[PDB]
Amino acid sequence: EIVMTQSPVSLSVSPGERATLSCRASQGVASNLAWYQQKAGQAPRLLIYGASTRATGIPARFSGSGSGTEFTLTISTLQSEDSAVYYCQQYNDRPRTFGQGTKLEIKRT
Amino acid sequence: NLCPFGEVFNATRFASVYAWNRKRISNCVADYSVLYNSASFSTFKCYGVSPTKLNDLCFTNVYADSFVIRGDEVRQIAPGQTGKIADYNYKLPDDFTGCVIAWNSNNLDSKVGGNYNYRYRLFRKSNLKPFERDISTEIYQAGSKPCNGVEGFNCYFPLQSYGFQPTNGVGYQPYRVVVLSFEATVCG
Amino acid sequence: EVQLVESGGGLIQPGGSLRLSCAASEFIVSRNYMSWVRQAPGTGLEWVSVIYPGGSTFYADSVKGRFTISRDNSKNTLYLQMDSLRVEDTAVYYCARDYGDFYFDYWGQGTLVTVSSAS
Repeated sequence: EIVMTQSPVSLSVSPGERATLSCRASQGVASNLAWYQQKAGQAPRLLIYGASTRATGIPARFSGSGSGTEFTLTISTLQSEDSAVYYCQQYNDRPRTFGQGTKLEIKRT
Repeated sequence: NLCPFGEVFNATRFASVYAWNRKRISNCVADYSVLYNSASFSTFKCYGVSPTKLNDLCFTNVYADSFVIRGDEVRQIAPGQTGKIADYNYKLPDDFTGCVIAWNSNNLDSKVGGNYNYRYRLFRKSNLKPFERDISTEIYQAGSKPCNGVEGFNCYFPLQSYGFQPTNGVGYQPYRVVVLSFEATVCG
Repeated sequence: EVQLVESGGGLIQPGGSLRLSCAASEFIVSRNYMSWVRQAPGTGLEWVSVIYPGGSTFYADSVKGRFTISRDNSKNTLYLQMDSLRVEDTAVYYCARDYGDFYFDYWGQGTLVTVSSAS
């Protein structure tokens, strides 16, 4: 099955720097990759389906892109509420396999 | 006379898998080893009768059933299979006499940027009966609300469109599939 | 009002049985692609099962044979018959409505299952 590798395994970004998160694939998934955001003590809310579509209530700050085997998630303005763990899965082959998740944290003083 | 397999296996435009094309083959002599020996087909396995020995047998009528699926789910065109295509697009009975031809059509049915014409039924209320055809583009009721023909949350169009590329994988490439059925007019 | 309330998780013996639940609201389980996803600490978030509208049951290779998804249609209640449990099933189990058999669009709050030798 497809093994997703979120490369920035932990990324600490100042509140507003346009953080960028990525995951590659062991095979080819055409536009077929989703993104999930799991905050602390919560179910992972869906962010982006089909690698480019913000679903429902997801603002324009999340700007995921990429296709084939290289994928990108771009968090734009980085409030304090964006500190979560960001996953990616594939659609194309069964089973649907998640990534290891990117733990994104915001910086204060 | 020869049975017209020529515009079944070499039609310029097949149909989608939810709207699978069906032609009736009647009152002709059919050659099947011209189909068998061609080797342009990646998938040709026969259930109920061997491909070498079904040239010598006769049926009243024969249905040629043609559509286009992604190359991963040619496995689902078989007796007793489950999936989206085997349950909501094209179901074969368990007592299937007949057989299935599938060949790659990446060079024809897939264009640069996406040949989005081919669609499959994604949402359906129940499994299909064998050899049942559904067209209906009524808005699916995922929830409990009058959708009234307009989409939105929990009101989905039931037809997902195939996305075909010349660069993606072999199993994600468009496979044309012809399914033959057997039921005395059509002999060898 | 979109909810997916999950119950039935808890401590059970290793080598026991569980009958989880997911009481939906505002969408019917019987006609939606519903799925179970487990989140185990230390490993990744991992897909378990899926059920199609009316449809059929598909399972992961680590859960195949021992697990069983079985919805009910009198009330919106997605179950997960969870038999012959081993200690590598210590995970938070989420019921999750899918769009297609593609993506887990909405998720329930999850219920945690512990399978070990304690009281």
